[PDB]
Amino acid sequence: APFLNPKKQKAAELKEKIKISHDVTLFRFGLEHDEQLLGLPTGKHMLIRKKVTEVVMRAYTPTTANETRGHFDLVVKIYKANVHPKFPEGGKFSQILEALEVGDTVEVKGPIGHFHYDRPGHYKNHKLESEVKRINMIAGGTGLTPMYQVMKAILSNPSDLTEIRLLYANQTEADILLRPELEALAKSHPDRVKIHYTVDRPTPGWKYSSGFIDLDMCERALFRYEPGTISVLCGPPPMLKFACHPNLEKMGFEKGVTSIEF
Ligand SMILES: Cc1cc2nc3c(=O)[nH]c(=O)nc-3n(C[C@H](O)[C@H](O)[C@H](O)COP(=O)(O)OP(=O)(O)OC[C@H]3O[C@@H](n4cnc5c(N)ncnc54)[C@H](O)[C@@H]3O)c2cc1C
Repeated sequence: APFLNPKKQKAAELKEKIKISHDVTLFRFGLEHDEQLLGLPTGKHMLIRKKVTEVVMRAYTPTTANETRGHFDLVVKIYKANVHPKFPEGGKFSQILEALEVGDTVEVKGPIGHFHYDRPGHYKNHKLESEVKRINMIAGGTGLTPMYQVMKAILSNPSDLTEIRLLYANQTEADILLRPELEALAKSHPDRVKIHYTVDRPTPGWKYSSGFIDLDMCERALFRYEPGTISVLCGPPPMLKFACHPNLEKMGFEKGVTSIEF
């Protein structure tokens, strides 16, 4: 019996809270028992909530999935107060999570989502089903973890030959999430995945792209459309609508059919 039940809010207890960097924390939440299946299909996420002094809820794709029993890990960017001048109050739920102590609980509802990569080289999107050979992934900031979950499900499977191209955009090089992990995946599956990065404001020793995602960047980093090739996207709404879809549409993709948003 899996932990996730889409009809229920299920309590999960914080087991470990481990700093990845000054503003990125890994939260390790226990399931009902240490051998329990999470029950999160590839392509889906969860809603995590807590009642504080007001019920606050946000979507998260854990960096672990069904392969890890008894717990799930969340990698969370903490949007701290009095750091950014445009956002002096910071992020509501990421600070709630950061303030948690081991032993505190959150409520979890899931699985959530319309896209399901259900078996090697195959997916379901709402009511539509199809074989797939190549997947483009475009992520911005925290939009990375839905991509990371799919990349691991494909690359760690000894019977899946699906190829991947990731294009990951962030404001600064310091904002890139899971960079060592992404680099280690590209290093350990060199003929199956490529990863390309862009930052708004780069430093002199930067070996990748600068500025917003454009047609040239999409053509360098991603596959063009052919039957069997899809593009999946997760990031800030303006980035997707204005920088991604127009350029994928020029590369032969179709919004909602071959270009799918998480
Ligand atoms: C499918 C899915 C999966 C996700 N997975 C993850 C994941 O694994 N990890 C993760 O960290 N997030 C993930 N997110 C994002 C998550 O849902 C939240 O939006 C995020 O945690 C921020 O919420 P918040 O309550 O802290 O910020 P809010 O209070 O909702 O603030 C709104 C926005 O203000 C901006 N902002 C506020 N303060 C600052 C600041 N100090 N500096 C810069 N910008 C600021 C941010 O862009 C923020 O998103 C995912 C989202 C989706 C839809």
